[PDB]
Amino acid sequence: EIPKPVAPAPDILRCAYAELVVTDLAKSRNFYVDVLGLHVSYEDENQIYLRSFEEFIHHNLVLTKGPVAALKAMAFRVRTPEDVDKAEAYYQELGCRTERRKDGFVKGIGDALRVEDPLGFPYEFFFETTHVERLHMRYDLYSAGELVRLDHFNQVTPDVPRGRKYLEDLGFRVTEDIQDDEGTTYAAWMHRKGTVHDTALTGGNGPRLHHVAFSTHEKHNIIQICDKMGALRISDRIERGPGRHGVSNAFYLYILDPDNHRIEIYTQDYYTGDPDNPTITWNVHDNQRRDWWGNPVVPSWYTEASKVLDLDGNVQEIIERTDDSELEVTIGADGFSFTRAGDEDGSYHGQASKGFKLG
Amino acid sequence: EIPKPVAPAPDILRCAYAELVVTDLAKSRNFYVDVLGLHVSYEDENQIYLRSFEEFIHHNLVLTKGPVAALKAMAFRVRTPEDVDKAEAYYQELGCRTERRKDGFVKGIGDALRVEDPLGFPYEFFFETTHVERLHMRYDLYSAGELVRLDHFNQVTPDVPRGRKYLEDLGFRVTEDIQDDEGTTYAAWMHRKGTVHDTALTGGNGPRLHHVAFSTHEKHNIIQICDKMGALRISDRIERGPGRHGVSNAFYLYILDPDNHRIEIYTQDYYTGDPDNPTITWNVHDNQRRDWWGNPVVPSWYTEASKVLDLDGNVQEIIERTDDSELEVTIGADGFSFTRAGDEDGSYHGQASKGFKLG
Amino acid sequence: EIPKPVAPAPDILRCAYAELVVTDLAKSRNFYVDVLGLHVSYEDENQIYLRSFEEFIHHNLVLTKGPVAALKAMAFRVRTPEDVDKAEAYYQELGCRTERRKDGFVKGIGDALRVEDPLGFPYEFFFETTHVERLHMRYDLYSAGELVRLDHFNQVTPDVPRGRKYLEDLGFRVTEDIQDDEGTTYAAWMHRKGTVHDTALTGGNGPRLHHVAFSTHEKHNIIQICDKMGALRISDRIERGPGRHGVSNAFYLYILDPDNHRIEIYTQDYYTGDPDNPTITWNVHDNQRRDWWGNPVVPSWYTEASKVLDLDGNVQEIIERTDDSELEVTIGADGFSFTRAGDEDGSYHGQ
Amino acid sequence: EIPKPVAPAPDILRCAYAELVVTDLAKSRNFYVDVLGLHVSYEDENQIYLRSFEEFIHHNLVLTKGPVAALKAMAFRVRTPEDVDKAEAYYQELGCRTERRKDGFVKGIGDALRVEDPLGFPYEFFFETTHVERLHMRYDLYSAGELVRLDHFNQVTPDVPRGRKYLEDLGFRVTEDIQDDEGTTYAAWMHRKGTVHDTALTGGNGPRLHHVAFSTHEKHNIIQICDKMGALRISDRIERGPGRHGVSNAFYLYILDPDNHRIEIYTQDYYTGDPDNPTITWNVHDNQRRDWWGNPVVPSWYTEASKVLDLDGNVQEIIERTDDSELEVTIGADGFSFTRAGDEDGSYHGQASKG
Ligand SMILES: O=[N+]([O-])c1ccc(O)c(O)c1
Ligand SMILES: O=[N+]([O-])c1ccc(O)c(O)c1
Ligand SMILES: O=[N+]([O-])c1ccc(O)c(O)c1
Ligand SMILES: [Ca+2]
Ligand SMILES: [Cl-]
Ligand SMILES: [Co+2]
Ligand SMILES: [Co+2]
Ligand SMILES: [Co+2]
Ligand SMILES: [Co+2]
Repeated sequence: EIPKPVAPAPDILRCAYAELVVTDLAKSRNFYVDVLGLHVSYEDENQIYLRSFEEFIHHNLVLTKGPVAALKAMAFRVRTPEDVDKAEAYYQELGCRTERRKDGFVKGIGDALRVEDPLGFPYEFFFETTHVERLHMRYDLYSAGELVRLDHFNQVTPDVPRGRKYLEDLGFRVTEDIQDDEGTTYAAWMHRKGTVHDTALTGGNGPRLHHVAFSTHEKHNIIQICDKMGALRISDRIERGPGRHGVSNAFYLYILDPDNHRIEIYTQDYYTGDPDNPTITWNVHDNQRRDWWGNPVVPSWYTEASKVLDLDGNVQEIIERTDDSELEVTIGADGFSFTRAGDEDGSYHGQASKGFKLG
Repeated sequence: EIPKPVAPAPDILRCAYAELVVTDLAKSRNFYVDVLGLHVSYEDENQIYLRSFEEFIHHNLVLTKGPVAALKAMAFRVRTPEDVDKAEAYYQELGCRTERRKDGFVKGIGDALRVEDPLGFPYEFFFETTHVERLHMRYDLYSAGELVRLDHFNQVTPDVPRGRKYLEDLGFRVTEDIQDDEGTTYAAWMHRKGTVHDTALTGGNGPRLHHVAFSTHEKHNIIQICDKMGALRISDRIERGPGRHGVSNAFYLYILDPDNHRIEIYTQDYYTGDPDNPTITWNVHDNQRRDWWGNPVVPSWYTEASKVLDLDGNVQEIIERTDDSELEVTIGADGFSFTRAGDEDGSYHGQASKGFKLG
Repeated sequence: EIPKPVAPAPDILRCAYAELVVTDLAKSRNFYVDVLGLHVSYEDENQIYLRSFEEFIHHNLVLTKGPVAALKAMAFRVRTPEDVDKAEAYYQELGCRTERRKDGFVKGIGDALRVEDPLGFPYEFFFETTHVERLHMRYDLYSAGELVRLDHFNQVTPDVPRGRKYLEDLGFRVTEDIQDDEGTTYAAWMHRKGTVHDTALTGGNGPRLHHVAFSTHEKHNIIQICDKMGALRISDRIERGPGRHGVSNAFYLYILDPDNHRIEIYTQDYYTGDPDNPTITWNVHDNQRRDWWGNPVVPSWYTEASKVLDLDGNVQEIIERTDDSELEVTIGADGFSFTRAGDEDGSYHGQ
Repeated sequence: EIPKPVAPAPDILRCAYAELVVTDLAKSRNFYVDVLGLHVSYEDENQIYLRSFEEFIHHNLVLTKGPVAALKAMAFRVRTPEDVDKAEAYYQELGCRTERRKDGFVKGIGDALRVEDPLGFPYEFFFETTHVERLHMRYDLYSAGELVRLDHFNQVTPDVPRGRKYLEDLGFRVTEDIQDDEGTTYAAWMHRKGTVHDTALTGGNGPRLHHVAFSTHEKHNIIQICDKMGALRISDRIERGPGRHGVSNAFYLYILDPDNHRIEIYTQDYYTGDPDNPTITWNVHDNQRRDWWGNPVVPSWYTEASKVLDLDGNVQEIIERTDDSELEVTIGADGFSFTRAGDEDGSYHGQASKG
């Protein structure tokens, strides 16, 4: 029911940056710069512009001081200047609100288009950006937990197939998904850049931003972030992990910033650039689908997510999911999951894996 | 309570091997050889003799077929032939039942003394052992999850201070422990070889064997064990982890063998060989003491452990712990844990960390 | 001076496989399967088809028994079936010899075009391929040295600018190169898939195949290959490395198969998918350009490379490079390199 | 030739610290703290006291400003205060010069004995030391190249068998050595703490200090040290490696400090604490003995080493080795090495491996 426009989709390269509204800029800076080691491209009393170790565009993360913590924009780089025009025509044909600024919404971005998309998310499309020193060989700066790239976003939306169809028309290709035997979709992952995803849809009340993910080189870099958070006595901000994902096969960690924005650290997924890249569908009851080692998924992972803003900076109203809840069908009192399909040994009924119930 | 003998203690080098009784030898072989990659020194219809990658003594693990799965012996190597005589005299003075076999209890061990120690555990002391090819540079054999050394044992016993004093008199030095502000010791770690430990006491009903631990070279090796267990669809046999320990600072994983004997994989603890090595005491309510990252300790970790045998091969009767339960005081109904001492934020009252409760 | 065809270029996805002729198939199998741990997709008495851990197409490497060890085909996957037609029209316009087999040249590949390209290299273009089990989560099979993807080829050719322009016309984008102040190009790296390269041109006598490269997940996997080669007492087959590259920033190792085909093991280069990806030019005298740690490049790495075959299976005649030699200008008797530009300390002259 | 004293040997725990005389304290600080990330226990205008990540004794390295760069002391910790007395009586009986100071020679060490040992090296034995914060869990400080422990020293000495017998009587156990088929010993490694070594003897003109070695947790930490040195454009201070050793099986790297004092970064050797630990002897012509991957050993690694000082602070005179030279027999003009014993293929005649 989101129609395919007659207008051609913009050619999207990759996820490029997020703008997050934060309430205390100094506390946020401590987290992203001092704890996580991201590199400052620009900062003032109002905003902090941050990039990963291997980035050459101006930034991967913009922290903007504001009254209500929320996602303000998730930005995708398009292939040419003309693709911004294509994005504008595309979303206008969808009847979405758009705003076009020839000199950008944030520093280091040129001609850019922001839109309130059909799922209620603030997307940005841009080509022009200020190139900065690519720090990829600055091993004099390299931290034991170095974040090397922006990898993806993850969005919470009530109707996954509706959103997926819309993203496929935009050019994103589905790589993996989670479904049940009676036709409910719980989550889908989709890419432009040849990794498992650039964005992903997680079934839930929405629009909300589930997380932004950065990559490391190696698994030990993710271990170090955990170790460093323990040393800083902020282990309570480690939400979930570390682990190996089923979907994507990446090694992962989820942590929470000072405003509870969720950040994933992620490494070593696989190549998806071929157009007949085999899709993988997982059963929602498979306890190795999210954590391959069977570790239980914390309920906050399923329930909590950041607000998103519309183009005036007001919070988007949330619409409730009516399809089945992943939490409820897997780890709730009526849930279940299995280690081996069909085997009662290693299956969990009315609780999570490993001997825990919901707190 | 356990008196210091007048007889000199044996000079103990290190933990050397454990003999575990298993119910199905083939299934147990599949676990230790095919899944974990231990190296077969000898086997027959009744026993499998296994060693780690860097070992030169005959074995680190003996699997013995029997009717009831149990620990049959935890074995420590002593410095000289004469230390076996010292051991016999020492335990005889302690009023303990002992058995001496000039040609060993298991193949590849010579003159050996087994004892029913004052905590009810079957200890063996030996010097003589058949040397085998040390595989430390056999990289043609090296597995992605290679177990390189035997590291320690961990024993469940109801009265930790009683056992701790006895082990200190035997020459083990306590490196770390867990206590509360009311005089209760929950656990202690003690060594001879200059690592955090060779054995350890965990407060609980006993005597029972909590685990046997093997080490890997690096953290990624432990990750690979998890990943392989996922691939073999036996993730339900991963009990707890992987993680970073608070006590010991080691990276760790706990898995369960076919008879539910617990095995820990462990790496990168610190040097303790100096006689005034600083002893570290953690508070039992510190939520970073067991898992540095704050991840909850599954209840089975506190409640489940292996039976131990007496010298006749009969199961030792279990004596109930009357001191406070670590489980109860941290994750139980009236339990409490903190992330930062004296901060309510990041504390847990009557449940586990990260959003979980006891199943 | 290779003219751009008016015919549209095929849309190339990536490097996909190489077909190497080997003289002793069993010896070759020992190296690629037992030492290196590649996964068998098919074998018989004449060929072995091998793939890396994360591959879903039929193979990344075909070993074919033949009388003379050589590269028989370096194969690139194209985006659609129609791109094979585009490739045929493109190379035909270039005046190249071509051969189309609607049922493929090797097993597991369908409609395929092979060509003797303008640099004398046997290129293949195909879309159709038999999908196989993607082993990316088969950690029960995973080796301590596991090879997880095919990453790139490297080609020895006498005139780098000439080849570079030809590959740019084909849609490859240069990511890094090596030049001097006099204006000589010694090497160039170029990509389609968004890594530092899918192929690369090394200045030298050619056409010859310098190496085929596979990636690992982590640096320790490369270390393990070395360690295993020591344990197998074949450390003499370790040619160069392990190291960190300057160009590409990748951790690397070069080893030699039983017919002296050079295999690179490679990991952790960077993303190049943006069309304005900044191009990095290194000076040929910078001693950190090839090995970032300043370790010397053994002369064999510059002088040795594999023969390539024409479409009849005969060895391609070789053309001598007339441009300056990177070996000669860096480690030859009149060569030099520096650690810090302009500093005699940490410089090497004739050495 | 060096007699075994009647007096009991001291019970030596491990190598504990080295005192290095350096010429420019600021440059040495930049290397050891800024490049390598060692932790400052104490510093003033004359000395920098440094320790590794997991250490609790006051320091593993003392950098002392002086006119001539050299080893001033290689220190071993002993098990009890009474073992310093035992050390003293032992070295007096050996006829060695000794000097004992109840309040130590450097800050952070108490009662200490220093000796000019029978091979001409300045050994210190102590028990008493000031405990400091053990940083083993301070992951807020942890560097990508973090040095976690002091592992060993390596000493250059002309007659290895002579030295080996002496260290053995002192309680060190030989774990590995290098010999040839003609009765010559080229190197030996020996331990107290249950690793491959606490010190080692390399055949060569001496006494000289070959290197001091620090451990990392993992192989990637050593790789990061190389990468950082490249980024700082000081790759010319990487001498050798990184590699896998044959002897010891450890992953390694050799780098040079501003006074050319050689530092090794080392990780993942094996447990040697059993008294019948099997000794491993390598042939000197085995090209996998030093670098398991057969990478060539640069001649500077065999020829260059640091001066050592006597108890008065003067440089020890160097005695020339007359036994065969490892450099000459493996990579010199008449040198030879093999990959596979008895196989001509993969052997090197009169030159180093790998072209
Ligand atoms: O398996 N899932 O839990 C996944 C897989 C990949 C992701 O990036 C993620 O956020 C969740
Ligand atoms: O730095 N060069 O020596 C390089 C860089 C990347 C490569 O894949 C290579 O084969 C050589
Ligand atoms: O094998 N050798 O070259 C070795 C082995 C261990 C060492 O610590 C060393 O400095 C050299
Ligand atoms: Ca209390
Ligand atoms: Cl624990
Ligand atoms: Co994600
Ligand atoms: Co343990
Ligand atoms: Co290459
Ligand atoms: Co050394």
